[PDB]
Amino acid sequence: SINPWFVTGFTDAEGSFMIHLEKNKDKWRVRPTFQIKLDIRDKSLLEEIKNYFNNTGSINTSNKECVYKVRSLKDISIIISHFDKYNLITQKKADFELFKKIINKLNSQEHLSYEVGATVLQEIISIRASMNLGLSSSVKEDFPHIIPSNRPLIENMNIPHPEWMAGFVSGEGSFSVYTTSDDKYVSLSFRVSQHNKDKQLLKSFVDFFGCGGFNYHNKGNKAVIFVTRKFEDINDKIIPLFNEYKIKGVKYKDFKDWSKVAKMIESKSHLTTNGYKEICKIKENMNSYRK
DNA sequence: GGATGGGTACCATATTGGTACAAAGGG
DNA sequence: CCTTTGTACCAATATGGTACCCATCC
Ligand SMILES: [Ca+2]
Ligand SMILES: [Ca+2]
Repeated sequence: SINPWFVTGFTDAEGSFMIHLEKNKDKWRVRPTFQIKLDIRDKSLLEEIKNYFNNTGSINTSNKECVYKVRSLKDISIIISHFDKYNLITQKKADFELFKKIINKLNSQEHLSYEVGATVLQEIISIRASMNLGLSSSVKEDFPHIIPSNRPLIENMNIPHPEWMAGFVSGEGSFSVYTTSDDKYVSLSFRVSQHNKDKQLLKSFVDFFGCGGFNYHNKGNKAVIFVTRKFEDINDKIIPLFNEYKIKGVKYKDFKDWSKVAKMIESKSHLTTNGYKEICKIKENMNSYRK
């Protein structure tokens, strides 16, 4: 069964803690939701997660994407137990803390709809304001004088367990095989990207794997990547590491194919014509080219 | 009446992930 | 000379997010 730190690592990568407000004829409803949305080829892994959470919530599917949503207050309590015991470490931790606060207010009040004059409602709107994309312009018109709450700082966070990294990479990792345009040479890369708001966390990856380096992703500097390329490191640190703490979902297959190329390179087979042919074949069917 | 659940449409960008080469750097 | 590595480039979409509407429950 799926390890709990894997579930957390995967949520730091792809999950969401949201509170939304809707008007319902002179009353506002507070709608909490926890959400994971993936491309449809990973429905299977969503099923394993939903399962981990006592089959709370529901999956929905639309030809290209699939979505796990947990929206009822009963169901949400068990989600919150998990993340209290196995804490997030990305900036997503802060949206989770704010989320948790609102949930507690709703439980204290035993209900989800409020008349504009409610004090609890204003406290909630104040907190909602510092979450995710903040207030809508519609709500902003109806509550002009609300001061957003303090967004908690998330600093100096350590990777709590290797299984977190397996979850996280199952979410944001990428395994590549580079061929030269001249078609002579082959190399590998393992990359993880993130928004610049988590540059600190990503720089500590160099320490975790004990190799690789850290770059900006584009001229904007609004995103950064962790990268390993050096083949000694890939073959001695990165691959053994993930043979033990296994990645999951379709990305597992890309990791298997990547591993296969890596063995051919170990044995020098990448400098043979057939070896290069086999590697090109493997490459043409991995990642976004996968059947 | 009113409240909640849940399916599904819709929005925006942080990833998703492909390419490329010059400068190491070895024997 | 020859092959690996660090770094760069960047288009677009798989993600992270939000809204609306109604059937059914109290
Ligand atoms: Ca993410
Ligand atoms: Ca992903």
